[PDB]
Amino acid sequence: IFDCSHTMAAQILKQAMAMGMMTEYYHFIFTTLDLYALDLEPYRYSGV
Amino acid sequence: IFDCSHTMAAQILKQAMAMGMMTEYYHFIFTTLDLYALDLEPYRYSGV
Repeated sequence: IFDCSHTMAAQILKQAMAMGMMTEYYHFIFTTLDLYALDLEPYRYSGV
Repeated sequence: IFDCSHTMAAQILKQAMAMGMMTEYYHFIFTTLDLYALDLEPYRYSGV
C-alpha cells in the first residue's frame, strides 16, 4: 500500500515496471484518484 | 532459449516485459549476435 501524488506516481510506476516487479502476487493500493492523467496501458497487461 | 534475430528480439522483449515476466526466476538465451547494436539498459535493470 502506497502514498504519492499522481505526478510522482507514473514516475515510480515506471520504477516498479523497470525493476521487473510485475508478478501477480504483488498487490498495489494507492491514494490518488487521477487514474487518467497519464498512461495505463503498459501498466495494464501484467496480471497484478 | 530463443530462436530469434535482433530484429524480432526487442519486439518480443517489449512484449515479454509487457507480460510482467522480467524476472531472474527465468533465464534467457538468444541466437542473435547484435547486442552491442541494440543496447537496452532499462531492460537490464531488473537484475535478470
